[PDB]
Amino acid sequence: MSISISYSTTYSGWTVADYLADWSAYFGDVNHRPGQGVDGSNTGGFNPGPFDGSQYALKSTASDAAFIAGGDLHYTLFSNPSHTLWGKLDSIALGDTLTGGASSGGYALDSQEVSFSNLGLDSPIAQGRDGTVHKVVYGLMSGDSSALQGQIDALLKAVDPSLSINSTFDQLAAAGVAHATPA
Repeated sequence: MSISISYSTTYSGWTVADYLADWSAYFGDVNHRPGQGVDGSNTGGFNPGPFDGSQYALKSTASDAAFIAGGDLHYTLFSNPSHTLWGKLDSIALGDTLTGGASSGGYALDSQEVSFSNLGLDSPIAQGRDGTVHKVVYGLMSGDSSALQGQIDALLKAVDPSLSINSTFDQLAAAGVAHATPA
């Protein structure tokens, strides 16, 4: 299946790149200092966990910003290659007000701003922190969405070569790859 994007109508006239830069700044680490993948309130984590899940969720330590990575994800912890997030990445949901968990039937964003589905990413454990899945998700807590964008831009062009991360959400809806959600 082709990339599918949901967006709050608030972002209709914004480019994907613009929104991602804004959300990155909201998450609060645009100087790329290394974090350890856990928020200060243990609001996120793996579902079902403890170190593997169909979801990996993380809240910012600087703001209410949060994301949920969806697929079939694995964290190596101290096992070689250490501190690697690998496996299948199907989706990224961005917004704020992270809630839920294993006990709640999954993580959710009370304010889901934008989501990217059918990303079709798979990284094996052997690639360690060089894996695309690791780089894409690590970028979302480390202020650098370039790996996610390489993947979104590539997926958009696979559908239509006139699309890019510089397309507005409304332009992507007109091209059949995005749909608006309530503000």
